Amino acid sequence: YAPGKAIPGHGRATNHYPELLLNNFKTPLGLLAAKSMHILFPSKPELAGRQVVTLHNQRDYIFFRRHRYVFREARPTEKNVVGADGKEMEGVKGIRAGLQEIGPRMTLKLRRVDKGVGRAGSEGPDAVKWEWKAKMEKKRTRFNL
Amino acid sequence: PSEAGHRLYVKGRHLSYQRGRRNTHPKTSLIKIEGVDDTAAANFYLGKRVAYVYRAQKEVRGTKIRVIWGKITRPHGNSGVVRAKFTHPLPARSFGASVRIMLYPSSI
Amino acid sequence: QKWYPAEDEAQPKKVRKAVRPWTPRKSLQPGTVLILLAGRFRGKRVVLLKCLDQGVLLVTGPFKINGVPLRRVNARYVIATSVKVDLTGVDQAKIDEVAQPKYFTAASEEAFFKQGEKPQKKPVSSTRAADQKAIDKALIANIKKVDMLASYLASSFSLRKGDKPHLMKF
Amino acid sequence: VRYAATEIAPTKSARARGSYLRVSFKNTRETAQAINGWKLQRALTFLQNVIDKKEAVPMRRYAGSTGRTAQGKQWGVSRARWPVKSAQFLIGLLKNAEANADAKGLDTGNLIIKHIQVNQAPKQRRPYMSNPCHIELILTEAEETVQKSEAVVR
Amino acid sequence: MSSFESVVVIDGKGHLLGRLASIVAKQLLSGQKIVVVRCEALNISGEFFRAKLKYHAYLRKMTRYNPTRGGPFHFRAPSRIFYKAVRGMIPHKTARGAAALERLKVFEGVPPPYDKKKKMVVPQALRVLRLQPGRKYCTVGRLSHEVGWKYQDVVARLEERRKAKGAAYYERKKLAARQLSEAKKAAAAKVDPKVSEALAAYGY
Amino acid sequence: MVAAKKHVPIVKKRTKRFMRHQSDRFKCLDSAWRKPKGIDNRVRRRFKGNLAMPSIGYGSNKKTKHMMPSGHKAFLVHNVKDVELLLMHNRTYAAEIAHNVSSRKRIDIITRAKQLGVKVTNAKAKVTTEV
RNA sequence: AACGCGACGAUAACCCGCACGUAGACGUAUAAGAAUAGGCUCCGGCCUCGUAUCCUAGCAGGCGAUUCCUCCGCCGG
RNA sequence: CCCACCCAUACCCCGCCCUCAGGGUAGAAACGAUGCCCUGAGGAGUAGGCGGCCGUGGAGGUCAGUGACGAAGCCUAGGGCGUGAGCCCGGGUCGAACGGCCUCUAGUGCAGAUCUUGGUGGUAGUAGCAAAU
RNA sequence: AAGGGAAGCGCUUGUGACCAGACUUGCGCCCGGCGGAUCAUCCGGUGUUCUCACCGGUGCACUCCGCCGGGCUCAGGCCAG
Repeated sequence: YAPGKAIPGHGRATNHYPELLLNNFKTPLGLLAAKSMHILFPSKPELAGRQVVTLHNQRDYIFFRRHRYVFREARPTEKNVVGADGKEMEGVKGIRAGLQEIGPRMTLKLRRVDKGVGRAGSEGPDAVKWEWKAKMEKKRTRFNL
Repeated sequence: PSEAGHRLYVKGRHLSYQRGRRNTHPKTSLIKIEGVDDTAAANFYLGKRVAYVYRAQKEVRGTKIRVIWGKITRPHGNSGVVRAKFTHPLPARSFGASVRIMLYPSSI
Repeated sequence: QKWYPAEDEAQPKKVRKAVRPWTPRKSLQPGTVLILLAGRFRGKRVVLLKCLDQGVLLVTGPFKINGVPLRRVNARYVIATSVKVDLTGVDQAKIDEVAQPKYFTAASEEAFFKQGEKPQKKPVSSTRAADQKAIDKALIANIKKVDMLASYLASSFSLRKGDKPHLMKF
Repeated sequence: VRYAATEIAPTKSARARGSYLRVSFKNTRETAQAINGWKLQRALTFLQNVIDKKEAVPMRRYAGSTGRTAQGKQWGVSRARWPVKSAQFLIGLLKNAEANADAKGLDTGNLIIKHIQVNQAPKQRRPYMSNPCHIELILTEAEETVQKSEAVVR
Repeated sequence: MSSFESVVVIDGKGHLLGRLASIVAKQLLSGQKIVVVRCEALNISGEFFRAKLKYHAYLRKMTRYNPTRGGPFHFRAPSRIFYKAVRGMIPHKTARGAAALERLKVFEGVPPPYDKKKKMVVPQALRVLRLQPGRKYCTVGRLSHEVGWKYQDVVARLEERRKAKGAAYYERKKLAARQLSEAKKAAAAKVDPKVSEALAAYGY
Repeated sequence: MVAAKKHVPIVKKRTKRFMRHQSDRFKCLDSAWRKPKGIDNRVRRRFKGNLAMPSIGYGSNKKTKHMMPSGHKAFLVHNVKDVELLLMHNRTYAAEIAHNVSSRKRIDIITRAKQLGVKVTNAKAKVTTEV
C-alpha cells in the first residue's frame, strides 16, 4: 500500500466517474472477482473526466492503479505503440497516451470468497466457496486468478 | 464596536531560574510581574496561576498555540520579583519572555 | 457481599476525615456583584444569588442584561465586588429549587450511523428557561432602581495600562 | 504510520550496473557527481568534451590541487581535472543504459539520470593496492504532468 | 514605575555613561527594547584629561600583527563608545548577550523617526541628580571630536534644524492648548451641573 | 473493574541509563556500565559535571519494584500450563509470551488468558483477526 | 567591511502540475528646548509627585430603532 | 553602625533504597522461620578483607520445556524490568537446532601490554614514475 | 538538521521527525419464559479410599444452576479544580 502523497509526480482524483480496466481475468474465479469489482464501480463513466482505474491480473497478483488520460501526438523521439504478436497496431500511428497516477498503489490477492457475510453468516453445506491454499500455489505454473 | 481590551491577566517576564553564581536550578523560575516592586505586592500575588504561551509551527488541536502552566509561590528578594514553579520547567531561551499571571485563585 | 475476598486486597483502615460546612469569605453575600474570570464567560459581570456547598456559587447574569443564564461558579475563580444589588422580590423557594444539584447535573441504527458525527447543539428547555424568567423579572426590576447598574452589568471587565490589581479596589 | 516514497515505475525506468571496473574509485566518484542529475545528451556531450580536454570535472570531496584554470568557473570550484578512463567507462555504461531503455521501449528523448552510485570493490591483491569500483545508475523518462478536467457540480 | 513598553527612547543628555549603560544592559536582559539618542550629549564624570588619558591608553592597546583580525578596533564615535560600555556589561559571547545587543540600538543625534517620539530619562543616571555640584565632568562628544570623530559639525547643524522645527511644533502646541482650555471653559458653562458635581466628587 | 490491584504510585528515581565513561568517544567501549578504577579519574572522584555512579540509593522501592506501568509484573509464559499457573494471580502478573513460541501456541495462550482474565503484553505477535 | 551603506540603469510575466500557511504584541497610545544657586506661564498664575494625559461600554462585541453630527478608516486634490 | 535579601551535597521536616542494631512471630502462620512484621541508627573512600549477584563452554537431574506454521545468530530514529553487571518482548533477516532452575566442572568475562592475527582509514589520488608490479 | 578560531559529555526544558498506544473496562440483584441438573426419601449399572464418586433411564411437585427477553443498582484506571 502506498498513498498518492508519497507517490512522486502524482495528483488528486476528481469527482468524475472513472472507467475501469479489468485486465487478464480468465478463469471463472477471475470472472467472479472482476464482476464483483464491476459492481463496486459505476456502470457509465463520465468520459469528460478522463480517469482510468485499472486492475491488472498476472499470476494471481491483482494490481490496482489509477491514472488519467492525455491523448497526444507522438513526439519525434518517441515510438509508436507496438502490438503484441501483431506489432505496430494499425490506426493509431502517431498518437500516444499520457498517464499521471492520481491514486494509491495497492496490490490485492484474493484469499477467500464466502456465501454470506463471512464464515459466521455462511450456514449451508456450501458455506465456503473457495479458500486460497499453499498446496494450491505450490507449482509456479498453477494460477488460480 | 467595543474598541476595548480583553486582557484579564497581569504581564510579567520570565527572567532566569533560581541560581547561585555558577549553579542553576531549572525546576524553579524567576518572574518579574509588571507594576509590583515590593514584598507586600508579591505577597498579594502569591499562590497564583501562571501561563507561558508560545508558537509551535505545527497544529495539534487545530492551533499552534501551546501553554505551559505553573504557579507563583513565594517572593524573591525585595524588588517585587516572585518565584514560580511550573509543571515543566520553562525552556531556557524564554529568559526575558512575556508571561501571563492570572487573577485566580482569588481571595477578594 | 456476594463474593468472598478473591485476592489479598487489604481493606483500608478507617479514615478520620469529616465533612463540615464551608465558610465563605465575608465579601460573598447574596446580591454581591461578581466578576467571572474563567470559563466561556470570562471577564463578565454577574450577580450572586445563593452560596452552595464546597465552594460552589449559584449566579445569574441576568440573561436579559448581559447573557449569563443560571449557572454555577467557583468562588476561588470569581472576584467579588463591593457593590451589592438588593435581592428583594426574588423567590427564595425558586432559588432553592434551582440550587438543588440535580438541576445542573442532569446500540441501534441511529447510534451506529451517527457514529463519528459532531453532536448537534441541543436547545434550551422551557424549565431552565421560564425559571430564568421567573428570577430575572424581579432581578432586573431591581436593576432599574439602581442608577447605571444595568450598563455596569452589561459591559465586560478588562484591565487597562497602569491598572494594578494589588492596589485596585474591586 | 509513515510511507516512504515509492520507486518510479520499472517500465518508466532503466537500470545499468558495472561491477569490478578497473578505474580509480575517487575519480569515478568525482565524475559521477559531476554528471549526476543531468540530461542524457548533456551528460554524453560533457563526457566527450572531458575526453577532448574541453570541459573539466570539478573535485569537491576527493580533491587534490592539480589544476587551477578558467574551466572551473562554471562549477564555482577552484580544483578541476579530466578523468579520462572514468569518462570513457561512464560513456559506455550510459550507452548500455540507453540501449536497455530502448529495449524496454522508453522515449529516448527524455532520459535523465536520477541516480548514480559509486562504491568500492574488493582490492586487487597484488605494498601497492589497486582500487576498483562498482557503478550503478538509474535513468527515467521525464515526469509527466497532465491536465485536469473541470469538476462537475451535482 | 515598573512599566513595560514597546520601546523606550532615552535622551542621553546629562546621563552618566556607566550608570546609564548598566541600566540599559539590565533592561535588555529583562527583554525591554531600548534606544538611546544624543550619545554625543552623554556625560562622563571625572576630568576630561582623565577621560582622554584612559581612551588614549585604549588606543595604545593594539595587536602586534595586522590590525584586521582579533585586534581591538577603536571606534571613535560616541554611540560606539556607549556600545562598547554596554557590550562590556553584556555577556556578548553568548546567544542571550547577542539577543540583548540586537535589542539595543544607539544613535548620534535624533533622526526623525525618534524626534517625532517621546524621550524618557533615568533619574539614577542623571548628572544633575547624581554628581556633587563642585565636581567636574566631561563630554563624550568633545572627547570623540578631539580623538578623531569627524562629524561633530554635521550633528551640530542637524540638531539646530531639529531645534527650529521643535520650536515651531511647540508654538502650534501652544495654540492647541489655547483652544483646549477655552473649550473646557465654554463647555463647562453648560456641562450639566449634576454630572460635573459627580466628576468633582469622584475626583476627576 | 479489570485492572491491577490498588498499588503505591510507581516512582522511578532515575529513568536514564548509566553510561560508561568515554564510550561516546570510543566505539569499542560498549555503553554498559563499568566502574572506573583510576586513582585520579574525574567520574570516580565524583566531580561536578560528570557521569553519576549506580548506587543502592538509586535502588527503587520494594513495593513498586519489577512492576510494569500498568501495574503488573511480567511473567514469562510458554504455554497454557504457564497461563494456568497465572490463574490465581492475574491482578499481580501479566503474561509475556516467549519469543520462540509458535503461532498456534501463541493463539492458545492468548485465548486461555482472555478466558482467564490475564493481561498479555504481546498479543499481536504472529496473529491476525479473521471474520 | 569579500556577512557596512546609498543613488541609478536594465529584468522574470504567463501555461500546466503540487505544497504549505516570531529572543517573544494583546491599549505593546503620549515629540518642545533649556536650567537644576531655577524654570513654566494663558501674564491671572503655576512647579516634590507620569500617583499625569489620551483612550477605555455593545456576540472576540449582533439586529432594529432612539438620536447625534463627534471621532475613526479608505481613496483623490 | 543598622535593616532586609541571595545560595552548598552544610542544619530542619517528609518519602524511598540498602547495611547495622533491637524487639515480636507455633497445640503455626492468612509470605520459602534461609519466611513475615515493627522500631531506631548510619551512608565518601586508595592498599586490603568479606558477602551476594550477572554472564560463558561443557556434564547429571528436571521443566511430559521451545522448535521447519521457524531454533540459534545478527540488525533495529520501538515496549518494558533491575541501582548495576544484565534479562524479556515487538519489527526485519535467517534457516536447524536451543533454553529456564538445582547442582558439577573450567582453556569462563578485556581498552590498553611500542600485545598476536586479520581487515580497514586519514595522510592522498599526495610524494613521485625510482626495485617490484 | 547543524557549522563565526575544536569537538564530544552532564542536569533541564523547547522545537522538528519517527514510533508506541492508557482500566484486560463487569459483577450483583429483581421479574417472565426456556433447558439442564448433590432436585426426586426415583430406577438401573460401574469403580472405589467402602463411602464416596461417575455414567445409562424417567420426570420438574420442591431446590439449585444456567440461556434468553425485560428492569434496577453498584463498582471501577489516570489527571486536574
